[PDB]
Amino acid sequence: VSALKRLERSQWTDKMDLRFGFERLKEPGEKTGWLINMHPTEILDEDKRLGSAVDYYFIQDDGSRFKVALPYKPYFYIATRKGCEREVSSFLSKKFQGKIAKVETVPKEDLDLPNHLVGLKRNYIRLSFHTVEDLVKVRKEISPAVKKNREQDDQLDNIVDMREYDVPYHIRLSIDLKIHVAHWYNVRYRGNAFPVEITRRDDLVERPDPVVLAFAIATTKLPLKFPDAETDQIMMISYMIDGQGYLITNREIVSEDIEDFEFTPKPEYEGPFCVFNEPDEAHLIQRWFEHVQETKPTIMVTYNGDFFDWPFVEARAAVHGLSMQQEIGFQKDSQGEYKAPQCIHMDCLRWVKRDSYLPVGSHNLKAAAKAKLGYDPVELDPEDMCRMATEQPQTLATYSVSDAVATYYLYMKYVHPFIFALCTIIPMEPDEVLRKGSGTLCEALLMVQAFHANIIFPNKQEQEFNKLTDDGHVLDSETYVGGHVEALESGVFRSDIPCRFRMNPAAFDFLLQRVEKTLRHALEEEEKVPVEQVTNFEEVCDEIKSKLASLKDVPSRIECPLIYHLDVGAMYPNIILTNRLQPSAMVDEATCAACDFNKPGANCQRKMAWQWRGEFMPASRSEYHRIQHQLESEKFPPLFPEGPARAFHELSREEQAKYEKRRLADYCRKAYKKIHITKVEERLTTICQRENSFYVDTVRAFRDRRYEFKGLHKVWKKKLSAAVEVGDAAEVKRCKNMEVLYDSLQLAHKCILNSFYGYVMRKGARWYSMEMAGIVCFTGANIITQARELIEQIGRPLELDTDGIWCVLPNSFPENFVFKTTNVKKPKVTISYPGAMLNIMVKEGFTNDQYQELAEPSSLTYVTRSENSIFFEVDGPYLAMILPASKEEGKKLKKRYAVFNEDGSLAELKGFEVKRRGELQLIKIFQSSVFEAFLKGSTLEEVYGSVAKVADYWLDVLYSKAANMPDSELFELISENRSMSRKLEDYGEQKSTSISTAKRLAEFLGDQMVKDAGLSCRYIISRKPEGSPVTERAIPLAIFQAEPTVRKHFLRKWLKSSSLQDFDIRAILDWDYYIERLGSAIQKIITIPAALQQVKNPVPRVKHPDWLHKKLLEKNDVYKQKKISELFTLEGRRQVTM
Amino acid sequence: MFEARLVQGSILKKVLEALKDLINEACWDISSSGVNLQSMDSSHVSLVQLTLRSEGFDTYRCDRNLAMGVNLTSMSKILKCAGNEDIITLRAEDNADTLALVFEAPNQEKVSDYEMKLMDLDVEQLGIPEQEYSCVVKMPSGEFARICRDLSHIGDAVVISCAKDGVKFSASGELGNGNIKLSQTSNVDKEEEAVTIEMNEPVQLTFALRYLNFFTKATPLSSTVTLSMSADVPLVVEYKIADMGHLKYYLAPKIEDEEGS
Amino acid sequence: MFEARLVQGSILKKVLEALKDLINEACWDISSSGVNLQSMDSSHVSLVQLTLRSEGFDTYRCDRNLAMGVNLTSMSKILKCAGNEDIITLRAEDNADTLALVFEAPNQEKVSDYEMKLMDLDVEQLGIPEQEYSCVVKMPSGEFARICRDLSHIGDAVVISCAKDGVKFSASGELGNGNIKLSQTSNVDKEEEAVTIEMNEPVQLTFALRYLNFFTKATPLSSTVTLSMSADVPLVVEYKIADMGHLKYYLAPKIEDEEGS
Amino acid sequence: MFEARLVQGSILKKVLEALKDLINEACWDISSSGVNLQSMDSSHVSLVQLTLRSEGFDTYRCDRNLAMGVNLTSMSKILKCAGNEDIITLRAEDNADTLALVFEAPNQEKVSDYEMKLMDLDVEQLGIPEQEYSCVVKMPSGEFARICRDLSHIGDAVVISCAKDGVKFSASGELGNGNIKLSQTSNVDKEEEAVTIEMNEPVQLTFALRYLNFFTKATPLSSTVTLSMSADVPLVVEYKIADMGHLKYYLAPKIEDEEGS
DNA sequence: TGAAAAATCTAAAGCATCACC
DNA sequence: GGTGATGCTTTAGATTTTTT
Ligand code: SF4
Repeated sequence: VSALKRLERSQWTDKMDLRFGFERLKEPGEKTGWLINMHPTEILDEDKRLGSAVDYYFIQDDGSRFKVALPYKPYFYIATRKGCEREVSSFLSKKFQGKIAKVETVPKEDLDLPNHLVGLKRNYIRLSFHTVEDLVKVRKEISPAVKKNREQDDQLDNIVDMREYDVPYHIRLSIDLKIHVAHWYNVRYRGNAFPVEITRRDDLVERPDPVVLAFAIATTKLPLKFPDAETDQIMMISYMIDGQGYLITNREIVSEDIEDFEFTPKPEYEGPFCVFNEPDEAHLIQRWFEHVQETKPTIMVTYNGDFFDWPFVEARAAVHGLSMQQEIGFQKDSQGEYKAPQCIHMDCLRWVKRDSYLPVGSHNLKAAAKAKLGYDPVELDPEDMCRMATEQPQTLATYSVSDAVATYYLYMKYVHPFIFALCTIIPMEPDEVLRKGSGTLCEALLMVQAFHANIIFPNKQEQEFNKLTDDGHVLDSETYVGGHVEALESGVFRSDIPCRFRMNPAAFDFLLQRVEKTLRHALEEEEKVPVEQVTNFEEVCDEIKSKLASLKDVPSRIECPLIYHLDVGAMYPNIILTNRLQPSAMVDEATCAACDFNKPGANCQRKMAWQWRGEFMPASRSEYHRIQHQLESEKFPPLFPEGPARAFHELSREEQAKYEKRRLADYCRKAYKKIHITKVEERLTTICQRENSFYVDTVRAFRDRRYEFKGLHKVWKKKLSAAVEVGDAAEVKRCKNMEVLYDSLQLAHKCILNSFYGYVMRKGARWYSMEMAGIVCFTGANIITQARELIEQIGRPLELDTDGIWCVLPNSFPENFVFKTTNVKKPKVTISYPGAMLNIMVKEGFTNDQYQELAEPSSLTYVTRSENSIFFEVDGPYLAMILPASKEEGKKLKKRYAVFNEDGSLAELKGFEVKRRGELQLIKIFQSSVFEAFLKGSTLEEVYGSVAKVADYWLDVLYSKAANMPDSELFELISENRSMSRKLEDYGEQKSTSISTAKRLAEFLGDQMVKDAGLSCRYIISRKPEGSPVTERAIPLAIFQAEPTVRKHFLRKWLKSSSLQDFDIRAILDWDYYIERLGSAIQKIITIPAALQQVKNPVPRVKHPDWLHKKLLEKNDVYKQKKISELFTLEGRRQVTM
Repeated sequence: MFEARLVQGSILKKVLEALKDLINEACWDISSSGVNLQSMDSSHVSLVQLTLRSEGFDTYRCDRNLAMGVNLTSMSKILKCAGNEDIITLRAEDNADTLALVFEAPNQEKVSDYEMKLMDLDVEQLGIPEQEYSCVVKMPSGEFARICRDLSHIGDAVVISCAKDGVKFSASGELGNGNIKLSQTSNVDKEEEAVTIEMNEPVQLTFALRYLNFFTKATPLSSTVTLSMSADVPLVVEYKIADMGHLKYYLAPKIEDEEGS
Repeated sequence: MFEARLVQGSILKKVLEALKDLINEACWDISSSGVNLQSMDSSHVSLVQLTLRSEGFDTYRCDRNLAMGVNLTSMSKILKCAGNEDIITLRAEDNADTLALVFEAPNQEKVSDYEMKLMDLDVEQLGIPEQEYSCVVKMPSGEFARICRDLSHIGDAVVISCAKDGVKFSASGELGNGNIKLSQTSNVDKEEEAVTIEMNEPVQLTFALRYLNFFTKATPLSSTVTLSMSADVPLVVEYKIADMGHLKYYLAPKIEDEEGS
Repeated sequence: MFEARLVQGSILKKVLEALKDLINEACWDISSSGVNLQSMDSSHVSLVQLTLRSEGFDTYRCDRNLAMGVNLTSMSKILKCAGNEDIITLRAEDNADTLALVFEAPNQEKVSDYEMKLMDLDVEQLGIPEQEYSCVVKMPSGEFARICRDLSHIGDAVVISCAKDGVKFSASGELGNGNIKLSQTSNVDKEEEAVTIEMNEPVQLTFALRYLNFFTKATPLSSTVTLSMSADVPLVVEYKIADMGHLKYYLAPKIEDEEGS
């Protein structure tokens, strides 16, 4: 970018800063502030030299706002050979005069240096510039030639490798100066020549309320297409400012005026309104823009406004004589986002998508409103509102302002404290934090922690294409072992029905021999309470001995089961803390030998294995050499259109790797008859326990901080309850603010702790190790598998999860105990026995003993300790657990179950109400109804009879006709809505069904539905064109409400029939495919699990699959089989030898 | 050192394709009196008895008793190469773990020796007791194979009954049931395709036709086969082969549990 | 009490082999005139009529008009079990839900009686009147099946012409196309190979070639076929089955309604 | 007006079914001396050279060197789809991109013509050289097909070695290793069971069995197959299409350059 | 931001059938 | 009457999209 344009760019953003309540601080004085935004701009200094800087925007507690510019000269580090640092530094100084300003040698601790523990540091060279474009220029000048030279293994060749080129500028400032969003500051100024100084203030923490805005768009459209920015008109913008609502309405489309109306969904929520009616759209946009000018906000909020609101309004401002930049300040960036120089843009969809932990298909609105806010906003589909806007505007206004208030309170209650709790520890702007994924958040935390430890940052690694494992066999997958997610058995397990069990007396003898030790460990480690002052220890030991013996003497019982959730909370961070794994600590034997700590009898090594899965071509290395040599004298089509001929040597790595992979794949798919080979081998690697602990130290710090903030959140929550029991406005406000702050910090720490494990496996990460994820996942698999071996011995497990076990235990097996304790602070102690049992199992199995830490760096003395935070926390006895079954042998449904709370509500329900893709709206209401009504019953037969009876409703309605009940809601009872993003033309290669019904509807009304994208795709499947697959029998409902002669003609033409005279909608539909769908659902949910648990068919209208039918015939028959082992007497045993 | 030679190479192909489907790993017992097989299937429902006496082979010699374990599926897979006529020679060594198969052309043009490396295994070997069987019937292999493949399509249970007029093959299932009665052929010129029965006590006892179909594919071994049964004992199906030896299969019955009343 | 017998029972096996895939459910009709079947196929696009008169069975007894409840894919499994020279002796008692057919070996040594349970259904019956048709071709059955398989390999539809020079079988697909001419043969008097065509006027009409090749599998039951075809009339694919009955096929023509006109 | 009538159609169907799964699409060069096919396969390691001379055709008429680009799958399914005993004929237009075929039955009963489109492609005709080969062997097609399917069925690579005693085919694998040796005979006056050896210089080289199976799929084309190899020159699996043309094959040596261990 | 559920193409393997010595 | 061989059927595996 030319300076002769960026100078007026910076002048323009300075003007816009001046006209939105911000002012650059010029008077030398100290004033408090609150950082809310960073923006890398340009600041001309006092000596007419171009200088890049940052723009720290602040607000204050009184309403006044300002900003401060910090000029910090950017830099990166380069590393050169020993004995040549000063020469290359002087050569760069005398080669880029005017670009390079200051260069010096700086010692910093490389993290992968050989023999680095005793104090070796590699001398680095840091060069500083004035502007960011000079960084880009010198980087593009020096990087590619030198990285090719290094990977191959004039005086610029003496350098080897540079670091943190990819770090953005504002992140670099936020690291070097410790300037995080949502903190109070004392900014002091002296003059232009004197650099400005900033200090952090911590004696107060109370967050102010920035001026906030939240608007939503409702628009009409031509029927059944995606709305465009030129055919229809905006008619109602509804926006919220600090709990007060304003609505601006275009009077051309709506019918009459609008009056003020209260809109409160619940007494907690406030919906006041002062509506305003305007003549035309230009006056609406002018009034809205001027009202934004009047309010002058720093933060504002849209719900999916990046892709639906702002491009639309920007296009219409551009067409109707304005330009969107110079009046508000929002514009399109190269990355397709909408940032403002003065305002921060929030998108609630990104938060729901990334951190809300909702099901994937419930990411859109009304779902985060019924799940998080607690109420269902008033809705109507976009097809109806176009016609609704003509006659009455009450429903349209209600929907628009309901969307506005839902967006506003969804942001303010949850998203705002959460994101402004992340930004206290993340060194990025709030929109930067909310925009991109958890990977860069964790990367920024490791960035700041590595900078406090003075550690160089590794480059984002090159994604090495076509890697060779041992004897060639180039890979298309480099993966660790998948998670062990299964469902051991299917059916119902309620806490009232009797259930079968199979004890092992040896297991109960083992459990009996050590009850005292398990209670020792439970009292000493779980609560850090010394055991020598509890009084009723003998009584509870006698009680548990009596229960265990009375259950032992009959190792076969049918009693009521107690469902437990033996899971380990924060399991993967617990593993990485206990085993002390760091992504640059695990080192193979090829370098530990060069390490001087390779002494026999030491504990620098810990061995853990993992299952590496590798999928590759069967072509050997020689085949790869032949194919790369043969791919040397051929032409390729140009990458750009109308380009010249492209040879092989000048091709980029990506395209040549793709083409060579395609050539190998085509050579393989005809020659070696096996395209892919998946090979799993055990790999064992050494994890150095003697490392500069910043990673695991960070994880430990976040876990301790999370527990501390949970404690402070609980104590401030009981302060909140006392405060609402006394009722004074100031103190309830203060305690509410502090409680929300502590809760948001708690959730932020929990999210970061959950994302540490997910970060390291991600491609391109600075600290990349697939061995990390493999080792931690395999250790978790080992813990889970020993847990399920023990639960198999003592009871029965039900579901297999990455960090949880579900199980049923006999009711006579002990559950929990109460202890009398002489401690005045902790007089009552409760311990659940299965938790203690699993805890002592993992204590004797998985405790690290080589867990070593620094003591003092001067004498190199290392204190060896032993820690194990792996804890099976348990959940209460649930009322029921449901495992629906699959339809095929060998494959069992993974993470598809339902758990019920004690009171009869829903505890968990996963894998069913996700609606990941478009569904039929024919199985969701069925499964919801059966789960709701499923609880009533006494035995297995009674509960299956009840669920069969409630399923007979849907089976009778779908299998028979609609009958007496009205036909109004039947169309939406079966209709499935589908949509596509691109045009109809570029999808013409495939057939599918969506473009097929798009073409079917194109021949009805016109070709205008082809030139656009995203239309209605109703799927009422027809019957009478039999033999044709469903892809051709897809007709929409647009022809049902059309003209009668037109629909007669098109029903005769489309479905290749002419003689038939019945054109009713109650005959066109194919009841057989609908019954097949509902029956497949009922096989998944009810009938197959009923047949698995030794119970006959609950409903006789559904036919079992062939495998289950033949299993039931061979089982129910009194003729099972006989063997030969007992029918003939065994002779003996001998084995074949050499 | 072990040497064997068959004047007719078709019988080795036929025994390998007969024992291909039932088991996967076998254990040849090689003796100077003959070679035998007592391997056991993975389902533990059927056992294979094999006898091939020494005097059938053109050349046969054994220095001592040898026990080697071969992958029988791959054994039949490699033997399917050899033609229906070529001379098959077996060569083994007491200091080697590789069994050799030399094939000889009828008109002395081609030789084809193959090397198969064996493996160790742990299998059960079960002693078979000898008892007199109540009902004995011989039957041509073709029509018994047709009967078995016929009744396989009805259901999964076959009932073997011996009445005064002859043997009766029942089979029930979801498709109803179906019966096959056979009579006594006395005024027949040749007993190779004929049937004859002898009785001690009538008995009804059921078998599963999956393993019986597995036994069915030994039909080309010889045109005749004898099956016999008694109270709570398996069948003995003797596919005796041209005085080289015989081959037998044992299939578990089940006692008639009470279901009628 | 109803029963029947057939000296050459392979024709029943062959017609069930033909009908096992076109029809899944059909209600048999048993009358004093003989056996006849009237039903609609699975896709409801073609209705088949079968007729074997009383003289086809050497021993026929039918005292009342009664109808079976046979499903075809079930007893097609148990009718294919016979040999090509067996004897079929069907039997059915009036109050029984299940009919039993007894098999007889060609040289009379064994009996194989199988009974198949029936579900009672009710399907509407329609009587297509006889009409004189414009064209009737005396095409050999083998050549008709060959040309159907030939044309079905290119495209999904075929048009049939009967010009004054012969009949024209042409099909056009997305990949290729072509036309086949069958010239009249009068130099050879044998009807097994020569063709004679009834000539009234040329007719162009499109049929579902996929379904035509679907039910061309009935070929070996008759030596020659006759295609009776009229304008906007379903074609009558006649098979003179053995020497006593006929196999009536009616496939409804399809008409394309293109949007160009 | 490219016309090529040949009184037999079986040989063209066989030589076209030879290129079923080997070359998906190729260029059909027409010249006054006949038709040629030079084409690289999808994996770009083997070669095909088919020549059908003009004099071998019954009647032949060409006017100008014209090259087509029809894919092998479409024309192969078209030609194999029709009959085999009939008479083939070619028909083409000067500027059109469509070939035509004529199937005239020898008994003057029916005619059958199909015509299909093509795709335009003008890949360079590789100027392969002809060199004197180290050894030449002539053996019947049947036993060569047998041993190739053998060694693809038992292993992956074959070492073909030629000496004075004949030729050997040593194949190894994860299951074992064996070889097949053939000896020349001269007392047999017919070549249907006789093999011949040309001995100039012995050579050992390793090939792949998938390509050998793909080539020797063309076994009904000729009763004899001739092989020739050198130190680094590929094989020549030459075929003799009656007395009308020849179809060759080439395989680059399987270099392995393995570590010496 | 992806990546795996489901549909759809696709080739290998077994089976009854076809003509000949 | 057996037997090499082939069209037909089945069945497991490769492929491909989207969720806006
Ligand atoms: S594992 Fe031991 S030898 Fe290897 S780097 Fe660590 S301390 Fe040094």
